[PDB]
Amino acid sequence: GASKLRAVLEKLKLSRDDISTAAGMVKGVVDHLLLRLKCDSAFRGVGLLNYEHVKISAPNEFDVMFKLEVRIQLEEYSNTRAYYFVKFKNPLSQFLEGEILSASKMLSKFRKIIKEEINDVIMKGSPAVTLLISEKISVDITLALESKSSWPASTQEGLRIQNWLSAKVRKQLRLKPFYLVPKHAKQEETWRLSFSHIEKEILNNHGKSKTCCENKEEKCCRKDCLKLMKYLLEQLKERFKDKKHLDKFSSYHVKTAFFHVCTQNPQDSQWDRKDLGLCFDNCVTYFLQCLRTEKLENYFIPEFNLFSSNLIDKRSKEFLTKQIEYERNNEFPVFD
Amino acid sequence: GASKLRAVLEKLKLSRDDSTAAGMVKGVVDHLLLRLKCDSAFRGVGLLNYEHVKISAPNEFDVMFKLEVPRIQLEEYSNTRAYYFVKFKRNENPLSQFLEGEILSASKMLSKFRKIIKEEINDIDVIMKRKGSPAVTLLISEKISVDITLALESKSSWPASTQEGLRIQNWLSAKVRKQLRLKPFYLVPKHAKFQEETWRLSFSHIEKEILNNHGKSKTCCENKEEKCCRKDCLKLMKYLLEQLKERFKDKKHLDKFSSYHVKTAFFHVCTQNPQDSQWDRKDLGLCFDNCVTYFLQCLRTEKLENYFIPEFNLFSSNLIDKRSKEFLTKQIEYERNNEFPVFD
Ligand SMILES: O=c1cc(-c2ccccc2)oc2cc(O)c(O)c(O)c12
Ligand SMILES: [Zn+2]
Ligand SMILES: [Zn+2]
Repeated sequence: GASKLRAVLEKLKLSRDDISTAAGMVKGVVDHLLLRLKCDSAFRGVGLLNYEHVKISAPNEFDVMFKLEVRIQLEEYSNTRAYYFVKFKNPLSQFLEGEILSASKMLSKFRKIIKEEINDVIMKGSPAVTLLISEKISVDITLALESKSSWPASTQEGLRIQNWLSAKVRKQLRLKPFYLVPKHAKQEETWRLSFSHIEKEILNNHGKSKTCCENKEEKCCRKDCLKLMKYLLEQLKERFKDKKHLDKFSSYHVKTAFFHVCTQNPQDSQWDRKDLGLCFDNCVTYFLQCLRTEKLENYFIPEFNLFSSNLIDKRSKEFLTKQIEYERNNEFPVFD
Repeated sequence: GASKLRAVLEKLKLSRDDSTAAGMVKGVVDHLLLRLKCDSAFRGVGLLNYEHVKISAPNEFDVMFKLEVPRIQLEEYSNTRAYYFVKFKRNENPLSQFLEGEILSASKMLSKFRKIIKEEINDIDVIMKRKGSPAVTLLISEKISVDITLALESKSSWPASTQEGLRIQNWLSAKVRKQLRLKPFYLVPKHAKFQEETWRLSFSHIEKEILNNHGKSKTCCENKEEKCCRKDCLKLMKYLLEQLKERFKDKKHLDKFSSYHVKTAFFHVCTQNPQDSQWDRKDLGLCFDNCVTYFLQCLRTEKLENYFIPEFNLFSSNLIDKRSKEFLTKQIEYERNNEFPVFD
């Protein structure tokens, strides 16, 4: 049924040319918001990270990250390995609550400046604000702190790309800044580590060979497998939207499992385009293994289990398991 | 006979460890940069990247002090492709003090650059020698020499003369080439036959990235199954020339050949042989022979394109006469036929 997979990839691509117009309508709104946010003292160093599509099957839905550079001191929240309070060694004295930078107050002023500027188009805390341009194009804007200091110790044994993309690349990436998005912690003044910029780099520079996918001899199917993985989750989440079991699952879980599959199979020849069918089947099978065993390490923070009982109930996992297994046993009817 | 080559590489490796001199240099270099950043004209001073233009003289170091010049326009000198006048699109400019007309005076900044160097070094013990591609030569303690070059940093698109250079697409990939060309380029003061206020394009930083990240596979030389001999071949090429230059120091025939010629020829060979399996360590002997052969082919045809500036022939007869090329040709040919006795 590999030809059906490529039938899916055929349609996912044709909608991209039909939405490159939508990305222009987003760039315009974003540039105006940054102009006025930069006028404010607290957001003077605002800028962009990475348009991107968390939901691939929703081409009119974009995700933008506004970055704000800060020299911080970080305090891990309750050994979460991923959530922190951000103390200091400043334009953000506004948002200090004791010695902690308040996500709530910083998020507040963030929204208000955008809600005021958008009146020139409505607004609806990972996704801080969500805009609706006209009535078809939506964009989720996430605020993020940028720190050009060395990465937190909870990242020391993550990003295991050495045998795939090389230890030299791992040192290169780990010299880049890391990011922090305001995110509730099961607490309201915590920040969660983000590496969306690193995720994009290794997604678009994904082969052991530097010339992977730049010639016919080295066409691999890494990218096609992840898109098919995202598309199947998104389709399953929409067929069962009014049952809510699949609501806690996101494309990030699929993206993480894919990075782990890349680590397990680091050779370009294990991703030959001729083998799209079995490559995707193996990708589904690993995700299923993460569901059954309830283990899905954050690719950058290995002690952070995305699939822990405290985050997703077993009944939700077993439901997605059964649905996916039914799809695989029937040549994925949900793809149409 | 590849084992004698390994004997050479064993020798070159031993003299690098006996890195302490490099620690002395970084000390004087950091004190020197501190004092130049105090001047309004050199506030953007910094380092680009130890560098050994002569692999057989570990005591001799080469350093580049870069200085960012925002929003410049270049004007090519006499269609040389490599030497330009530097003008600015604004004026506000800290280096306005060095304009002669609308062009930045290479000699006027070089004079102040040299004056600040000799002034600050006198407070330490090392002297400053005159060389103007390297502006100064620092003699540190017993026998450490430091050649200091200043270069302007421009973050604009690379000059059009480089449009079809850096042909690494089939080797290091088209996206690596795109990435490297988004990095800045550099301009060093250099006279052009002579015109006295020109600046020459420098890509020394791109040259380092490509040598230290040289494989088609990203894990090249990171494991035993992917050990290659690219870097060893260049070492052996630079060493062969430096030895032959020393033996013939009296005939003045080899005086215009430099490690840069070897380096450039090596890059063209890397383009010719993009696959890592053509550089297996088991074939060090054959791979070095191929490198020697290509450099000889450049010598006989009098054609060595600058790896970034394809229309600049480093082996032009205006630069090195035919006799010098044929002399060096015959010497290398003799060395190869006799298992390179100049290595002994
Ligand atoms: O970076 C260099 C560039 C050029 C060059 C020569 C002709 C046309 C364009 C560039 O020559 C050099 C000569 C050297 O001896 C050396 O150490 C160098 O680093 C360079
Ligand atoms: Zn690929
Ligand atoms: Zn190598």
